[PDB]
Amino acid sequence: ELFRSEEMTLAQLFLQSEAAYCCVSELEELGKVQFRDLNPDVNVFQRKFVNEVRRCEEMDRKLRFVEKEIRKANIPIMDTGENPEVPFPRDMIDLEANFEKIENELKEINTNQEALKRNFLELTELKFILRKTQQFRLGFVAGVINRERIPTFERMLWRVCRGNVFLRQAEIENPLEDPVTGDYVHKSVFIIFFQGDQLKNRVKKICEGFRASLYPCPETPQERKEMASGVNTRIDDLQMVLNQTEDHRQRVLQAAAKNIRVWFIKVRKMKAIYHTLNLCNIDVTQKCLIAEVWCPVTDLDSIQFALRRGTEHSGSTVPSILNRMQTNQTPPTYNKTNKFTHGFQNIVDAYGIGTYREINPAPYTVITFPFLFAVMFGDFGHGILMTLFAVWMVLRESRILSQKNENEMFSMVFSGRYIILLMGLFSIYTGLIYNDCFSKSLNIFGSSWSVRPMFTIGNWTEETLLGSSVLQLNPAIPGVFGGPYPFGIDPIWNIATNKLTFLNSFKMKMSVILGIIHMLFGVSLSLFNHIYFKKPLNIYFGFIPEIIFMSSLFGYLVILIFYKWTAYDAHSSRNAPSLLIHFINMFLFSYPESGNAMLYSGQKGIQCFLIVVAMLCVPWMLLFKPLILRHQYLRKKFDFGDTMVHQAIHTIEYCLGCISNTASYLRLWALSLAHAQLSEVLWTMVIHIGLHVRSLAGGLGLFFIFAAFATLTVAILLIMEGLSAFLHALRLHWVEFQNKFYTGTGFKFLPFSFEHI
Amino acid sequence: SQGIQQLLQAEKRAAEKVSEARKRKNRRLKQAKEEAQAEIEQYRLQREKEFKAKE
Amino acid sequence: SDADVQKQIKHMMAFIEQEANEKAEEIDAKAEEEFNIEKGRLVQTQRLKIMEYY
Repeated sequence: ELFRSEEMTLAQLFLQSEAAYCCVSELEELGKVQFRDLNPDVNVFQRKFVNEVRRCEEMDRKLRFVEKEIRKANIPIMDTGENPEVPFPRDMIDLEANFEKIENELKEINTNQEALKRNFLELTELKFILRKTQQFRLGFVAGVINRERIPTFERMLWRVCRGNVFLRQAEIENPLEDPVTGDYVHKSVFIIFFQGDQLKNRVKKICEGFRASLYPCPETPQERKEMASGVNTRIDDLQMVLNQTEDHRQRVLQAAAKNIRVWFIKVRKMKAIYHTLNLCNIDVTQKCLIAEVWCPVTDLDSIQFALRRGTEHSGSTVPSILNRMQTNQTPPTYNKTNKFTHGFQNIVDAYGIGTYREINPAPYTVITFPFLFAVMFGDFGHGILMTLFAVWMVLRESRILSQKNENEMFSMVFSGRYIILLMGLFSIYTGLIYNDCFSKSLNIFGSSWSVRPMFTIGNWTEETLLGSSVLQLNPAIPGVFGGPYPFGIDPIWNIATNKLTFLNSFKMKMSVILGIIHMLFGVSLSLFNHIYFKKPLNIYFGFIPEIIFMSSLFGYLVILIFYKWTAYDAHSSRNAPSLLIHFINMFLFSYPESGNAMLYSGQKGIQCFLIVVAMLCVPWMLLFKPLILRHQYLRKKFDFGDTMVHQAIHTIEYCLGCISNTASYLRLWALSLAHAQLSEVLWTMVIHIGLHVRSLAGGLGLFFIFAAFATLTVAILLIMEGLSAFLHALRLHWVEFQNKFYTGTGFKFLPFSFEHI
Repeated sequence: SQGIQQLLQAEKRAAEKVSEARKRKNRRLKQAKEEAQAEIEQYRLQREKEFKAKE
Repeated sequence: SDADVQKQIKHMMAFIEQEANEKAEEIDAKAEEEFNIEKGRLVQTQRLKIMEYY
């Protein structure tokens, strides 16, 4: 059951070498199994299947090449269905020939598409060149250039052919498409006239300098007209071959896009099988194989059925049996996940991986993290905002699963959506009981506080006169006060000037109490862990003196707090004792015989008894555990020195560390005060300014002021203090909760499977 | 583990037994040039008897 | 547990030695063909010299 790390066993497998390939394939198809390496000599040229794995690595590189060429053509890959593995015989030869065929056909069809499309453009440029050039030893050239180059081009021609070049130019009837980039360019035809080859070289050098293209043309209009009829014929022939070339390209690319899915599956399954086969041990006389695997306790029979199928799918008759091993190394660690629990397990595993059969923090974390967060984040307004965000991600789930994943931030918050919802919902709950929305109350709660007529009774009645001139305090005395209260925080404590004193007394004591409770749960989880490992010594010399130490401090601290909240009241406020001072006095065996009175009868004896009993527990944790362990390992005929050092450090953390951890939970209060006062100032110097004595000015002011408030509230509180409370809630959870019981040391379960394809 | 230890012995014996079979059959293969002669003498005797019939 | 492993180990031990005996029968089938070839080559060689002489 998911409260602890799931049960497993190590097994030893006897494998016939022809069945073995199919056996590994069925085990990786089952996917519930992790292999144990028996071949310390394994390396690229020493692994038993050198050529088969090396050939599979090359086929994967060839697969990546053909996939990239199809993606460069923007053709979708098939991306659906499933297929069997390739047989053990050398059918890889035909798959390698298929990769060479597609590689050569892709290189060929790229060359043919470029050649025919380039020739089609060159003949189209030649058509425009002839159409203009038809209007006109001697020598001449004609060509095409980008129209913006013309002023520099004609100037450079007149520089090189000094002061003497006859030329003409015109823009083409449309821009022409680039054979590589597909950009459309506003080219222009030109013609240039001269005498002799010396000028031909100068005009050609300048054409090349401006990246212009020259073409051959006939010496007369009649021959240019005959050449233009040739060019029109060539363009239609080139278009026909270009259409046939596109039809052949579509056949090749679409056939590859179908085949790539099948070939990806086949190559991945082969590489996986041959890599897993290299983990087997092979002695000098050997022909068969031996291997070992870890598997879930529920599926040790399922791996034996996968082995039997691997044989039945082969010419070999050997069923490939196994045995359950006893002298085992510690098995891998795993727990099941679902949409809600997955995020809560990830935040456990990122801090550490439990030992075998160890308690899993994740089921407790499902609440505990949202709770610590909502104590840190308990504004009813932010509770709504956080809920609306998480609800939007859950409602849009089936759409967002199809969207971009390359935005890792958006992907991360979407992956958190269910845990983010629960912490947001609890922030509504804490926001309601703390009676804070945006540092304002909800008026739905009744009044414990006193209306002015209540002071008319003579007792404190000067309030009714002084309140017309100066600040005044309600004393909360009986007959004035409304008595006991059943709601959350009274609405009055948002408007009162002294509010922070009262509200901090609450958040301070609350942070202490919750921290004490979570440490008491953590040691209780330690008992369950020690019971699950069935170790008498860990319970008797560990848990028992540990919980007695803790309880002998913590129980008294909580009893004092709860006693003050019952036995004292407003009329007892003068000379009321200090809780923290009684706790420190108890810990120090040092009540001062003076000043603040004792809280109850016999308390000095009780203080002494509690701290003495706690101090008497410490030696048992320090030394008696190590000494009994020493006698056990000396009788069974382990180091006492290392055991004493480890257990000393652990005992200091289990004692004095837990005292310090009581204060560490004050992070709850600290973050809450910051969040509340950040919200308060954001109200005080934004929202307050929008209120005005005229309708138009007020409405407009409110709209812009609240839009500024929302922007700042999201950035500061919902994002940044949200991330702070998130990490601190987890800090308390990982440290001052989990360190009491979660050992967090172990291998992640990483089964060898085709489900990774 | 005693399972693979016993199998390694049978695999050694199997690799020996096939190689012993190769050696025995190679010794018989070398006899082919000796066993041929009695048939060669019968062809000589047949051509002698035919030659006498032609005489 | 271990008894069924020992049964299948005995079967695998028999199986690999049976494969070696099947390979020895393939060696026998190859060797008798090669024997008949080498016998036939020498027979035809001297038989040709005999035919030419007579």
